Amino acid sequence: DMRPEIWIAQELRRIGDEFNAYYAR
Amino acid sequence: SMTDCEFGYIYRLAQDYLQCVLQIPSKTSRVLQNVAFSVQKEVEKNLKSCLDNVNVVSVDTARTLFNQVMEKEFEDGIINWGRIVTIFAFEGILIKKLLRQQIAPDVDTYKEISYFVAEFIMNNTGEWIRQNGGWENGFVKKFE
Repeated sequence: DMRPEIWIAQELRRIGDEFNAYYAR
Repeated sequence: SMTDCEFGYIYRLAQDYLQCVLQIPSKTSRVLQNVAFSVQKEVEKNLKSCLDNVNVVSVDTARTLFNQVMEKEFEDGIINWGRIVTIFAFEGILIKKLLRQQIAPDVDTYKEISYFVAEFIMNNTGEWIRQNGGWENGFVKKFE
């Protein structure tokens, strides 16, 4: 069946890491 | 303890964010709201297919799903401030799905979502936050 935990976690991890690179100081 | 005061600080951030999401009328908090909102907007569009098929019927089922998502997001052992923003973005998503489908609406008990969010952030990321400048010197200076 659908594993929404995985589908959502994956997107949050991706965007979290992008945003981590886009802001600095 | 110091963890009590740290817990309350994070709980206030999570409460503020939820009040911002629902438009129910501090610096760190305003900065967090601005970045988490744009995280949340992106996430909601990237995940429409998933999320349209997710039922958030109670605070309990919101909690179960929050805990499962948090476990999968952080299982690679990486904490950073960007990922911390996503915890807030995700609670914003849970609060919308909850009251969209909640049959007897109750806004006060959304204290409860903020509480389990603060519990996660504190118990799993709290020591990282301290080793990485705190909210006031780590987070604010980065995202402001």
